[PDB]
Amino acid sequence: AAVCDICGKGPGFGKSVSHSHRRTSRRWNPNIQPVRAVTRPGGNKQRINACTSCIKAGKVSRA
Amino acid sequence: ATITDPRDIILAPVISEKSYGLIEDNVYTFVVHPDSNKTQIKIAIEKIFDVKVDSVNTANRQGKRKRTRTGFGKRKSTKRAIVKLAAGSKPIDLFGA
Amino acid sequence: GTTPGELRELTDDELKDKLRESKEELFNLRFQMATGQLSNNRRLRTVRQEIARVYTVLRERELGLA
RNA sequence: GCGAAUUCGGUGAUCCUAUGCUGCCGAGAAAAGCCUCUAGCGAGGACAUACACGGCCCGUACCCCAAACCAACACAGGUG
RNA sequence: GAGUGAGAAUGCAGGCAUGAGUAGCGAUUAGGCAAGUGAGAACCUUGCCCGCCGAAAGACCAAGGGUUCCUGGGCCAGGCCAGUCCGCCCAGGGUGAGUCGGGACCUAAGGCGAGGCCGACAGGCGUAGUCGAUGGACAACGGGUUGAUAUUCCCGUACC
RNA sequence: AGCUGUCAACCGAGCGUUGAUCCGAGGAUGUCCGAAUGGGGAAACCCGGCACGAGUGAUGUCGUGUCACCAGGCGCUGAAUAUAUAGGCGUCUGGGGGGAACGCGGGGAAGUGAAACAUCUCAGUACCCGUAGGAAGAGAAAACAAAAUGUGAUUCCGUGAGUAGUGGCGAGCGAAAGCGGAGGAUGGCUAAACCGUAUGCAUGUGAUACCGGGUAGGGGUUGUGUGUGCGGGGUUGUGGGACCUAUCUUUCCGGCUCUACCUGGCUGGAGGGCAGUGAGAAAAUGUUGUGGUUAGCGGAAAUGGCUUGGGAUGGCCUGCCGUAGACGGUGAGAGCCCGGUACGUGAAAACCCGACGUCUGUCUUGAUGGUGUUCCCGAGUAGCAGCGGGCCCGUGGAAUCUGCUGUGAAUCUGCCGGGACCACCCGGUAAGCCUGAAUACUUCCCAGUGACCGAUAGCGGAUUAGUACCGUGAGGGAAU
Ligand SMILES: [Mg+2]
Ligand SMILES: [Mg+2]
Ligand SMILES: [Mg+2]
Ligand SMILES: [Mg+2]
Ligand SMILES: [Mg+2]
Ligand SMILES: [Mg+2]
Ligand SMILES: [Mg+2]
Ligand SMILES: [Mg+2]
Ligand SMILES: [Mg+2]
Ligand SMILES: [Mg+2]
Ligand SMILES: [Mg+2]
Ligand SMILES: [Mg+2]
Ligand SMILES: [Mg+2]
Ligand SMILES: [Mg+2]
Ligand SMILES: [Mg+2]
Ligand SMILES: [Mg+2]
Ligand SMILES: [Mg+2]
Ligand SMILES: [Mg+2]
Ligand SMILES: [Mg+2]
Ligand SMILES: [Mg+2]
Ligand SMILES: [Mg+2]
Ligand SMILES: [Mg+2]
Ligand SMILES: [Mg+2]
Ligand SMILES: [Mg+2]
Ligand SMILES: [Mg+2]
Ligand SMILES: [Mg+2]
Ligand SMILES: [Mg+2]
Ligand SMILES: [Mg+2]
Ligand SMILES: [Mg+2]
Ligand SMILES: [Mg+2]
Ligand SMILES: [Mg+2]
Ligand SMILES: [Mg+2]
Ligand SMILES: [Mg+2]
Ligand SMILES: [Mg+2]
Ligand SMILES: [Mg+2]
Ligand SMILES: [Mg+2]
Ligand SMILES: [Mg+2]
Ligand SMILES: [Mg+2]
Ligand SMILES: [Mg+2]
Ligand SMILES: [Mg+2]
Ligand SMILES: [Mg+2]
Ligand SMILES: [Mg+2]
Ligand SMILES: [Mg+2]
Ligand SMILES: [Mg+2]
Ligand SMILES: [Mg+2]
Ligand SMILES: [Mg+2]
Ligand SMILES: [Mg+2]
Ligand SMILES: [Mg+2]
Ligand SMILES: [Mg+2]
Ligand SMILES: [Mg+2]
Ligand SMILES: [Mg+2]
Ligand SMILES: [Mg+2]
Ligand SMILES: [Zn+2]
Repeated sequence: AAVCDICGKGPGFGKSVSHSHRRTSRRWNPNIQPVRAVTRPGGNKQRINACTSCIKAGKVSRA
Repeated sequence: ATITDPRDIILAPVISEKSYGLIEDNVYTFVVHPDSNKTQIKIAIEKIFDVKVDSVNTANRQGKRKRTRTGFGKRKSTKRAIVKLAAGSKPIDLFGA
Repeated sequence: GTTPGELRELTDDELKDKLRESKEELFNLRFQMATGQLSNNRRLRTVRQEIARVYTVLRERELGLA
């Protein structure tokens, strides 16, 4: 759920920073959404995990 | 090339007091290749010696462990075949009697 | 007792005959040594090498090297 | 090597009939095997008797309530 | 130019004192005599007695061990003494199955797990499967014989 | 000219001047386990299918091949279900595991320091994950610089400097420009505008179309949108290129483009250049080099005297060689006794480095102006915002670089950098790719060295050493 199946977009790693400046490890996960994508006009759908960026760019399509 | 021969299975005769006592009963003991089985040995013995084999019995024997200054060593394990010849068959002349 | 030169002169089937002959001779020698009536121990080594020679020659003829 | 008699009773199982029976509530494996049913194979096939044959691989010695196993010991412990 | 000087760190390794020829020599049964062997005998062998265990300290297995088993030899290590003896040392020998106990038959818990789903990576689970006896199915009994194996070899009679 | 490895002899047998043992190179064989891969399994042991062959009276049995899974080509088939697709068959090509260090990209401690401790430090260390290569990464300016008529890809070394700075301004941390060097390639190829062609998806039966005039014929849908692939064209910052449109110069022969005539194309084949296995296209294949590596062989000169001694290689005294007086050995300090040394010499084969050919590419019309509110110049990109990471820089006035989440442009008057930001100048031309050398390391192999150790030292290991032994196991681990 943190890896896109089209572009390979993975999570980033970094730090959450407290007011007292305590640095704790955390992830920045990609916003990936389940999409029932198609392959040809009017065809069978297949569930894939696509990031919102790919959906916005039209790299996945629906019917 | 591989040219299989029955004699490849049958390595040596067993020479011992028990073995001679069995030869008196027309029963001969051979050391055989560890992988061999009773049927293979029966076929091989009857082909080599041109004799009817009644039954073949087998037994595995673990090698003895011997001490040395260098430490413990182990002799080879072997497989023996007690071969009974059919009644009415010519005795085998190769055990040395 | 037989050299590679002489072995290369025999036909394929004559080599296979010689191989059986040598295996029978080795079998007899092993029994004679277990009975302890074999004087010339060295015949075992020589017969075994003769078998190895015949195999080598046969394999060379299959691989087209002869 | 030769080799007698070998009957009758009594007692009696924690073993067998018994995967039985009777009672109870906590309500007591699976699969192969075997039997049967068709589907589907089928021109050859079933049964019986006689004779001749095949029947593989691993374990098999010895200790095993012990100085041979677990215990540093030829150890008052432990072992189904 | 220095791995350059030890008496001590409850310092480290090896050798060896003191305690001391002292404590022990591991149950709750117990040994004795005659004869033998031998350089040597309380302990080894044989005979005759005595004593102890006898739901065991008898008999047969699984697990585990691995030649400790049998025959011949040995006796400077080992055995809490000695030793001619040994479960110790050395050489040779010894374990025979269609029916016994397993596999080639079957599954249980559980394990692994084609694809698969999940998970940044590492991986986590699991379907079809495939393994996995402590259980299910499946044909042999009595006698004799070796120094050492025997429902295995042999004899008699069976069964799949 | 002696051999049958060694601890290690002893016995018992044999080979060798018809060349053994031994040394180098290339082949053959290579049980079982192990990624382990026919199936199974407690690694090295249990059980098979299929094909061919062997063996049985037949069953049993025995050889030799072949049979895991996944990914990607190619072929067949196309469920629910119509189009189809998922999937299922068949077949070819790969991957899997291991390795001491060095590389790159990710994840990422704590003891500790701060004489407490949380920011900070330790430290992007230890460890871990994914992947390499013989090296890797980086690399051809959306760079620096500061008005100097500057430098000109990257990497690495020395400086700049314990400086500018940074920092509970505590403990600490800590650049870059510039300058001096190593290396030589200030290296190459692509995307678009616009032509040509193939073909997917829409249309159309009429205009269109058929290179373009001026035409003259003809042919009749060959058309017309839009997408994709493959050839031309285009590779740039003084902006460049396409499109136009003057000028001057140009190998030969075709062939084509409906018919000639001009005239554009495009495409063969001859002359000629210019490159090549490399980054700049790929795979081959001959000849040749006292070029190299993997065995070796030769190689000068004292049996010298006397003395000591078991032994001379000691002492004393003579002579000799030296392109050789390295270092060992030999009964005690040996250039002249031995292995050698200086110096020379040698390779059938295999491998490696060349050169030369074949062979493969590629090119062959270029120069020269003008012209323009014409087209193109790498988009979910840049920019911006939120939360982080990293930079000397700990959020700071915080630029530059970078992850995730939103939002989201312009094609040269464009856009991005010159430490907030704006203006003006200067530099550069992002969102495509490739790239040798200078640098890092040594499991292993060869030749050497030491004011290194010399048996409690040196490796844990001079002795069966990762052995004995200890531990269920990871692991620990001697002594001689
Ligand atoms: Mg990070
Ligand atoms: Mg911290
Ligand atoms: Mg073979
Ligand atoms: Mg039998
Ligand atoms: Mg058996
Ligand atoms: Mg022994
Ligand atoms: Mg009677
Ligand atoms: Mg027994
Ligand atoms: Mg014990
Ligand atoms: Mg005890
Ligand atoms: Mg010192
Ligand atoms: Mg001292
Ligand atoms: Mg001391
Ligand atoms: Mg004392
Ligand atoms: Mg006292
Ligand atoms: Mg006292
Ligand atoms: Mg006392
Ligand atoms: Mg006692
Ligand atoms: Mg006496
Ligand atoms: Mg006593
Ligand atoms: Mg009593
Ligand atoms: Mg005994
Ligand atoms: Mg004994
Ligand atoms: Mg004795
Ligand atoms: Mg003794
Ligand atoms: Mg004693
Ligand atoms: Mg299960
Ligand atoms: Mg699983
Ligand atoms: Mg899988
Ligand atoms: Mg099973
Ligand atoms: Mg069971
Ligand atoms: Mg017994
Ligand atoms: Mg396998
Ligand atoms: Mg498996
Ligand atoms: Mg369909
Ligand atoms: Mg790998
Ligand atoms: Mg502190
Ligand atoms: Mg402190
Ligand atoms: Mg590179
Ligand atoms: Mg400062
Ligand atoms: Mg193009
Ligand atoms: Mg400029
Ligand atoms: Mg002298
Ligand atoms: Mg010298
Ligand atoms: Mg650009
Ligand atoms: Mg930061
Ligand atoms: Mg700026
Ligand atoms: Mg690159
Ligand atoms: Mg010493
Ligand atoms: Mg040492
Ligand atoms: Mg422990
Ligand atoms: Mg152990
Ligand atoms: Zn995506």
